[PDB]
This record gives sequence, structure tokens and C-alpha cells, in this order.
Amino acid sequence: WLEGIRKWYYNAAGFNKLGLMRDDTIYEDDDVKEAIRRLPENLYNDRVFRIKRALDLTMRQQILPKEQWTKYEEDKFYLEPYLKEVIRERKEREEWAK
Amino acid sequence: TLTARLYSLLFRRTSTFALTIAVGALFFERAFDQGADAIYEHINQGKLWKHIKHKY
Amino acid sequence: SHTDIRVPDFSDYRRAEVLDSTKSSKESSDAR
Amino acid sequence: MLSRFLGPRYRELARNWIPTASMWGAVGAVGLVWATDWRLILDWVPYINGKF
Amino acid sequence: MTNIRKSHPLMKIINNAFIDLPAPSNISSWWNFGSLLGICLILQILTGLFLAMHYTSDTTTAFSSVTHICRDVNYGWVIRYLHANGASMFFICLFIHVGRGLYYGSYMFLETWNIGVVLLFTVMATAFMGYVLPWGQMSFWGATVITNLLSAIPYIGTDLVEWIWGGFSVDKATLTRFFAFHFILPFIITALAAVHLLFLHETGSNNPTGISSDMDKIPFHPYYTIKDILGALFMMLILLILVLFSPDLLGDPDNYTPANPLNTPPHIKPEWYFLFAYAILRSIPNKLGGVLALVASILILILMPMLHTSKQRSMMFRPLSQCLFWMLVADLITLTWIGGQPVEHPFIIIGQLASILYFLIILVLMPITSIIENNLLKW
Amino acid sequence: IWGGFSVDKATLTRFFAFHFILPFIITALAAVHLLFLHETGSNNPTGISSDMDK
Amino acid sequence: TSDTTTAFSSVTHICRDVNYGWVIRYLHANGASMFFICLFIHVGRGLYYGSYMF
Amino acid sequence: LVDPLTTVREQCEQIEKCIKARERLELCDQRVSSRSQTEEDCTEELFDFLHARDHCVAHKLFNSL
Amino acid sequence: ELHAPSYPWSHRGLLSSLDHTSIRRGFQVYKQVCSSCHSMDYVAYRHLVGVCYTEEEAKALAEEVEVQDGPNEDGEMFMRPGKLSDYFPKPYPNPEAARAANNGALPPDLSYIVRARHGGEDYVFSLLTGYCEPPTGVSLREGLYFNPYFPGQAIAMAPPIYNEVLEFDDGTPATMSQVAKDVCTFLRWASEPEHDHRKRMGLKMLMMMGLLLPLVYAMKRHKWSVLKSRKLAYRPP
Amino acid sequence: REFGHLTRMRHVITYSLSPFEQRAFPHYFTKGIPNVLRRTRACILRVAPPFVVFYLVYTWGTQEFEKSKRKNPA
Ligand code: HEM
Ligand code: HEM
Ligand code: HEM
Repeated sequence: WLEGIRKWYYNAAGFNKLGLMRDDTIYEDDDVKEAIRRLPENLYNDRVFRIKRALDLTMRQQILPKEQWTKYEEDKFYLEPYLKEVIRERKEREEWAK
Repeated sequence: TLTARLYSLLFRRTSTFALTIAVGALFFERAFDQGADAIYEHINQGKLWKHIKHKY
Repeated sequence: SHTDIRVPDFSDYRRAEVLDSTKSSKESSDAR
Repeated sequence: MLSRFLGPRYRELARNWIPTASMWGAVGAVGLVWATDWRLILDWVPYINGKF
Repeated sequence: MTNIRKSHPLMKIINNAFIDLPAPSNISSWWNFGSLLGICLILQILTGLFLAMHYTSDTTTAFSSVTHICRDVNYGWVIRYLHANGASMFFICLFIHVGRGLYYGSYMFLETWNIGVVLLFTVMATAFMGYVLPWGQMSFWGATVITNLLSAIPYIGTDLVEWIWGGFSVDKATLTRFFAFHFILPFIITALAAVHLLFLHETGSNNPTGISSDMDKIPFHPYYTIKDILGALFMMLILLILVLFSPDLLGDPDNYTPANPLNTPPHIKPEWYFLFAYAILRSIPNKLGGVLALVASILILILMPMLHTSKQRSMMFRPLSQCLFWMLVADLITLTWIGGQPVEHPFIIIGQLASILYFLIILVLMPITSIIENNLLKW
Repeated sequence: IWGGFSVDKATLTRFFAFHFILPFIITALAAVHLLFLHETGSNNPTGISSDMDK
Repeated sequence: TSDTTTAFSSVTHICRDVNYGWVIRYLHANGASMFFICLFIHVGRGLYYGSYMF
Repeated sequence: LVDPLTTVREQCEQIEKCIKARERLELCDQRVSSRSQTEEDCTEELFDFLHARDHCVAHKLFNSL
Repeated sequence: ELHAPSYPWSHRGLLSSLDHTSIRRGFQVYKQVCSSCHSMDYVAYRHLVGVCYTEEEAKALAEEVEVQDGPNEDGEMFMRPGKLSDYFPKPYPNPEAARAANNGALPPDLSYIVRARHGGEDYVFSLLTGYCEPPTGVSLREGLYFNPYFPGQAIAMAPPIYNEVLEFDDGTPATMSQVAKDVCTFLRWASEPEHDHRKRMGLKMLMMMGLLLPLVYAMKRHKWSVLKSRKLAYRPP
Repeated sequence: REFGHLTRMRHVITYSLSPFEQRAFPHYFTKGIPNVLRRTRACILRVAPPFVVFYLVYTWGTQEFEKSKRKNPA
């Protein structure tokens, strides 16, 4: 069923090796930077530490050791609610503009 | 430790460092030109107009 | 606390001269 | 984009700006014919066909 | 008292450019090519000047003047072959830079991307124009073919080929105007490169991951000068290998022959860096459609910022997109190989199919793969 | 500079090449000239600072 | 063409054969002359009104 | 004055590539000679006969010069 | 078409150079075989000195020929002995004269002939030793000659060189294959005079590249040693 | 966009060392070669097949062109 394909793709993606959650990999467009600003302090600090560690790792070209990789079931979509709220507000503003 | 005295006597000052580069450039060009040329006619011995001009 | 942090060991990277915890680095600094 | 430009007030803006843009297009066409000395068009206009 | 480095206007600009400019730490070698291009620009321009100091643009002296440079002029052969292989290496670096821009989502810097497309256009025009200057058989005949391709343009098109030729066909007037334009254009390239660097410096470069590296930025001078030095040295290693051991490797031997307009060469072909778009031109049967496909094959780079739909800017975490990108690279290699070969069976069908697959991958497979990519990651 | 010999074939070509390259250097130096001029403003005929009448 | 054997003939061809070539040639020459006139006037202005203090 | 090339060529004649090439050439020879008017010109198998022979020669000849 | 083999030329090595004695012999072949029909105008007797002949030999060689040049006080084109300044003599006054003389075909300029044909010397040599008898079914118009290597399978040049076609100054046998080898290597020298220098150009650079690359890279790594050994720790409250 | 206000970051502790106290090539071959094999294994499956299909099509096109130049027994 599809979840096996999803898990295979998560394994083959790469950002699990670098100790990155999913939302650390998303392109930073206007909605995304606004959502990042909207993040709470603790989540933002963990996010920036994770991103900095990943950049260090790819600078040295050393993947993070096997055991403490971000598991599929341990992946938390922390950014998703804030991004959904931002997208909803933008869509509402655009509907008002129309 | 030869490197220690070498640094303490001719590397610490940037002025003497530049003197080292400039002076050593003379002799490096000298030696490298001679060695590379010698290798070159060693590989190509007898086929240049330097080992056969005595014949003509 | 600030006193609970320590510099991680870099022994995998240190040059052979400056590697022991009981030699002043000034002696081998000139050589390095 | 596609949907965000597909609104009532956007077609209102389009209707408002149709005259100015449309006759800017006429400005450009006349300027092109003028600059190139397009004999296909300039022949029909009076008092200028004499230049040919 | 204030730093001359960041208070004097020229020094302040240089400092903010490539001394104290923050840069991502995880920048790979794929970005070094950028600086390499600049090097491969300067190393070109200077050499060109020296060539222009012994070149007499005329159909009675062009080949003779080039020969005089090659043989008689003190160390003139080295400058000539340095120039030719430097143009080839410039195109190698340009293609690698475009590939890097495609791979890591660097086209999200829209202004820099468009200025880069303009620079790429200008470089192709400069190289096409410059290859005429030696006035060999291949130079003149290829120039005739390429310029006559503009006859397919409706209405004005025919007149245009009379305008560009300076007459009825490629003759001395075309040679000298090509020389003058070949002189002027690289300085326009330099100005456009300065603008391209300004646009990029406004926002900063993009790391291979695609995530913003604002938290981890290192000064440019202490690190990314010597790394670029090493890259330029490697580029020089390759370039002098080409110049000093296989000088006329990529160049067609038929150039070393006076341009005789009474004899068509066995096969008329452009440079290896031109054979892919020329093969695209060959693929389409219609003449006007051929030129449209030829220009679109490069203009499609501007569409890339719009066609991106995956939520990840780069490609490190999109393996399907990586396979598609490598399929595209292999397709371009196939285009080059086909352009080298004559238009016969089965080269006709292979060239046609690869030409369709080029646009099909760029416009269709990549966006649909990106939609499937987003769907595969809960988002 | 003069190509040896006398003013002959080589001299004409190198003079043409330098004649072509130099004005672009002049353009760059003129851009630098304006860049150095701008942060000081300009000298009005009276020679007094004109910061109260810009 | 920068070749010595045909530079002067090339200039005469520019002034005699090219469409409106004489306009370009004499515009170039007298534009250089005016460039020097304006340069001397500019240096005179700079020396006069004390702009050389920049 | 005999030539090094002719003897090297003769020794290069007796290798199996050139043997099959010579048989094919002789078959085309008899075919074309027998038929009065045919555009079939024994050029191509002649070219393969060459391509074997000159390669065999070029591998050896320069040492004899 | 049938292309050329890959003959093991003495200069085909990566850092090898042409045999200058063979250059001199091939130039003798050019003088006394094809200088009557082929032109090598892009080269001069000055290029000869220092690679295949001495100054005195070059001077004698130049004066052995007569070149018509210069307008005298009466304006007539006077003939004078050739000198080191002069380029190689052109056998035919104008190209149309050459074509009308031979068969209408034009003998290509031998200056760049090797660098212009795909295959290089291995091509031209293969042509000179490739003069064959036309195969069965191929007719020959009287005046042409059959060469498999020439595109068109029909050359308009009679067999130039054969056994004892010349007498080398040294004394090596003038057999056809040796003559072809010498003339081909001489044509390679003429086409690319910088060849030897280029090889000497490369070798030094190669050794230089064996010295700058391991250093600069090391320096780079040295300057990267700060970052590559950098260690981080997260200490949230 | 310059050093001083690039972004905000807290509770990050970073260490490093002088270039004059640590080796420039710390076991360049002990872990360098295993790293190279790891990256090669990671990228080989997604890099090679597009190039291998090009290899096959190039060979097939060349051989078919050569065969077409041969006469076709008529
Ligand atoms: C953008 C960088 C440049 C590129 C890509 C370029 C490209 C070329 C190419 C491909 C050739 C033909 C080489 C050959 O004969 O095989 C050429 C020739 C020439 N270029 Fe450039 N060129 C550049 C910059 C310049 C500049 C700045 C000048 C003038 C200063 C110049 C002057 C010449 C001259 C005189 C020739 C004729 C000599 C020759 O063909 O070797 N080039 N150029
Ligand atoms: C005239 C030749 C060119 C020069 C001198 C040049 C110069 C540079 C330099 C020095 C960089 C920074 C280093 C790097 O990121 O690679 C850069 C970045 C970039 N260039 Fe170019 N460039 C040229 C051509 C192009 C072309 C043809 C394109 C594509 C259309 C392009 C698009 C880009 C992009 C997107 C970046 C940002 C890459 C990133 O941030 O990761 N450039 N350019
Ligand atoms: C290449 C030719 C030159 C160009 C294009 C150029 C351009 C300019 C321009 C546009 C201005 C502002 C307008 C003005 O104040 O006059 C200016 C000001 C100035 N230029 Fe130049 N200039 C040139 C040559 C020179 C020369 C030869 C000098 C004297 C050495 C010079 C010194 C100055 C000074 C001192 C000013 C300030 C004038 C003031 O504000 O009172 N320039 N330049």
C-alpha cells in the first residue's frame, strides 16, 4: 500500500540522514518566512540549530551517524499549522481583493 | 627542528619572507629549467637540432 | 551552568607536536 | 497568477485600462510605420505617398 | 579613524563584494565555476587584445595574418591556441554553471537568473561571431549557413540576412563587422556580469541544501578566495593541457584551409558547444519552426523559475528530480553527438526523439514529478 | 612599443587594438570619477558649501 | 581594415562607398576635437572654481 | 632496391583477416566480371581488405624504416 | 570511407618530438619531388635554420633558386637569387595556371595540409603508399588515378614518389616507403613548427602542476582546518 | 545583508582550533576513501543509468549508420 512507498521515499530523500525534520527542507518563500517568524521561541531555536548542523555536515560531507536519524514516525510537522494559517490568511486577502 | 630556526630567522618578518621568495625564485627557475630541459632531451635524445648539429 | 561546558577533545586532529597535555605549545609553535 | 487575476475588480481594471493601452498600441504601430518608412502603409496615407 | 577597507568607496565596494561578504559554509565546488567564468573571461579578454594586435580583418589577409601569428610572432601560437581552448573552456564552465543553477534551485534568484540568460546569449553570439575571424573554410561556410537561417523569418527576414552580411553574402564587410562586434561584445559581457553579481550579492548565494544559511555564514576573504584560487588553478591545468598537448582537438581541421566559396566542405558543423542547438534546428522540418526551436532551446531557461512547483528549492532531497535532471544531461549529450553526425538514418530519428525529450523533460516531466514529489511527503 | 624597425605593419595593428580597448577603460574611470564626486556633492561657483540650497 | 597596405584605401572606401560613411568619419574626427575642447574647458573650470580640492 | 613496405605488406597478406577479405574480393571480382552491366564496383570489400592490411602493416612497418 | 591507420610516429608520443634529420630528408623530398607542382608559401627558408639546416646551408639553399621580385629603375620585375628573407618558391605563377597545367585540379597548399585533413600525417602517408590498381567494375578516366584513402576514390595526381625517386644527401636508401615517411614528417613539422617547443612547453608545466596542485590544495585545507574541525553544541535552557 | 544583523540564533555553542595546531590532512585516506565509496554508492544508482542508456544508443546509432553505408545483394 502507499505508506511503504512513502517510507521508501523518506529513506531515499536524504534529509533524514542530516538530522533534519521535514519542515527544515522547505523553500523559504514569503509565506514560509512569515510562518518562520510566527514560530514559538523553542521550536525556532531547535529549527535553527538543526539547519546549522545540517549545513556543517554537508560542508564536511559527513552524513550524521545511523542511529540518531529522524525516523518516519518521529517526524513532526511543526511548521504545518502556521503555514496553513498563513496560506489561509493570504487566500482570504486575495479573495477580498478580487 | 630545522623548520623552527628557519621560521625564526627568515619567515617571521614579512619583509624577509618576501626576500626569501624573490631570491629563491632565481634559483628555482634555474634548477627547474635545467632539470626539465635535461629530462626533455633525455626522452628525445638524438632527434633535436642539438645532438646532430655536429654532423652537419 | 557555564562551568558545565568543556571543549571537546580534538586529539584526532591535533598535530603530533602539540598533542600531550603536559608540554607548552610555545616550544613547537615555531616548528609548526 | 491564473485565479488571483480572475476577479471582478480585475476585469474592472482591465476595462478601465483598455482605451489607454489599446491606443498606446496605435502609438507604437504608427511609430513603427514611421521609423521603418513602411511603404505598404504609408502609400495609402495622403501627402506622404509623394515621398515615394 | 576608520578602516580604509570599508570606508574608501572603491575599497568599500570590493570589501562588500568579495572580502567580508557572508557566504554559505557548505558551498561545494559547483559554485567555484562562477569565479572560474570570470577568470575564463579575463584570461580571454587579455589574450584577445594580443590577438587583435596581429590580426588584419580582410578576406585577403585574415588567414595569412592568423598564420603569421601562429608561426612568426614570438609566442603567438600559444596565445592563439590559448584563446581557442579558452573559449571552449569558457563554454564548459558556462554549461556547468547552468547545470548547477538548474540543480540546486538557484533560479529562485529571478533577476540574477534572467541576467545570466542574457549573458549566456551574449556569449553564444560572441563565440559564433569570433569563429568567423580566422576565415577558414569551416568559418565562412558555417557562417553562411547560420546567417542564412535568418532568411526563414517571415517578411523582413530575407532583408535581414542582406543587412547582416553587408551585401549579397558573407564577404569582407561581414568579416570586419564581425571583428568589430567581437571586440565590443566582451565588455558588454563584463558589465552584465557586474550587474549579475550585484543582483546575487543583494540576496546572497544558495547552499546545496536549499535552506537559508543566514545562521551559518563565513567571511568570503579568508576562505572563498583560496578555494577559488585552487579552482582556477585546476581550470588552468585542464586548459594548458588542451593547449600544449592537443591544440586542435575540438576544433575541426577544415579551418586550417583558406575559405574558398567555390567548394562546400564535406560536412558543415559548428563547435561542440553549438552542436546541440544546431541539432535541435536540424530536427524540426520547417525552417521557421527550426529557428523558433533553436532560440527556445536556450530561452526556456527563463521559464524555469515559473515551472518550479516542488516545495524544496534544491534537488538533494528529490531523487526522482535527480534522475530526471541526469536524463536531461544525457539528452543534451545526445543532442551534441547527433549535431556532430550528418542528418542520415538513423541520426534523423534519434535527433528528433531526443529533441522532443528535451522539451518534454523540461516542461512536463519535471513539474509533474514535483507534484508527485510533494504528494509523497504529506504536503 | 614601436615594434622595432619603423612605424610599420605591426605598429598599425597594435595602435588599432589599443585605440579600441582604451575608451572602455575611460568609461570605467569616468564611472569611478562620478563615484568619487558624489559623496562630496559639487563645488558651486561661490566655493561655499551649498548644503543649504541643494 | 588595419593592414598597412590597405588602411588608407579602407578609410577612403568608408568616406566614398559606404552609405553615409563620410558622416560617420567626419563626426568621429570632429567629435574627438570637441572632446578635447570640452576637456580643456572642464579642466579650466575645475582649476578656476577650486574644484581641484576634491 | 626492394622496399620494406612491399615485404611487410606481403607478410601482412597471410593473416586470417586478409584471407577472408581476399576471398570476398575474389568473389566480387568474378561476380562483377561475369555480369555484363552491373553497378555493384568491388570498392567496399576492397576497403575492408585494405583496412585489415594497412593496420597490420602500420603495426610493424615503422620498425623496418 | 576508408580512413588512415594509426602509424607509430616518432613524434606521436605525449612528450616526444620529431626527428630533425628526417625533417631535413623530407624537405629534400619536397624540394626535388613536389616543389615543381605544390606550393608551401606560408613557410620560408628562415624557418628552416635551427631545426634542419645551418645558416650557411640555408643561404646556399636560398641562392640555389631564383625569385623574381621588385621593380627596378625601369619598373621591370627583375629576377635575383633567393635569400633567407624569401618564402618558398611557388611553382605556378597564379592558381588558374596551376589548374590549367595539371588537369584543372588545384594542388593544395602543403603548408597546412597535415593540420587540415582528418587523420593528420597518417592520412597523407597512407595516401602516398596507397596508390593501388582500380578494382573490378570501377572504370578509370585516362588522366586520373585510384587511391582508396582519397575521398572520391579517384585522385588527379600521378604517383609522386617511388623507389630511387631521389638521392638523399646523407645516403639512406631512397625507397618509396622511407621517402613517404620523411616527407610526411617534414610536412608535420611545416604545419606545426611549434611542435617541439609545445612538447617542451608541456613537460615543464606538467612538472609544475605536480608541485602547485598538492601545495595550494594543502593551503586551502589548511585554511579550511578551522571549519572542518569545528564542533558545535546545543544548550537550550 | 552583511555581518552583524543576518539573523537571530540562541543557545548555540561552537568550538574550533587554530590552523597552526591541527593537521591539515587528518587521516586523508583512513576515512576519505570510505566516505568516497559512501557518496558514490548514494549517487551511482541515480547518476549512471541515464549515461548508460546514452552509451547504448550511441553505439547502436554508430553501428546502424555503418551498416547502412554497406551495400544491401541487389
Ligand atoms: C567573451 C570572450 C571571448 C570569446 C568567447 C571569444 C571567442 C573567440 C573564438 C572562438 C575565436 C576563434 C578562435 C579560433 O580561431 O579557433 C576568437 C577569435 C578572435 N578573438 Fe575572440 N573571444 C573572446 C574575447 C575576445 C576579445 C575581448 C577580443 C579583443 C580584444 C577578441 C579578439 C579575437 C580575435 C582578434 C580573434 C581572431 C584570432 C583568432 O581567431 O585566433 N576576442 N574569439
Ligand atoms: C558570463 C558568465 C557568468 C559569470 C561571470 C557569472 C558569474 C557568477 C558568479 C561569480 C556567481 C557566484 C558563484 C556561483 O554561484 O557559481 C554567479 C552565481 C549565479 N549565476 Fe552566474 N555567471 C555567469 C553566467 C551565468 C549563467 C549563464 C546563468 C544562468 C542563466 C547564471 C546564473 C547564476 C545563478 C542562478 C547564480 C546563483 C547560484 C547560487 O547562488 O547558488 N550565471 N554567477
Ligand atoms: C573623461 C572625461 C571626463 C568626464 C566624462 C568627467 C565627468 C564629470 C562629470 C559629469 C562631472 C560633474 C559635472 C561637473 O561638475 O562638471 C565631473 C566633475 C568633475 N570633474 Fe570630471 N570628467 C572628466 C574629466 C575630468 C578631468 C580631466 C578633470 C581634471 C583633472 C576632472 C575633474 C573633475 C572635478 C574636479 C569635478 C568636480 C567639479 C565641481 O563639482 O566643481 N574631470 N566630471
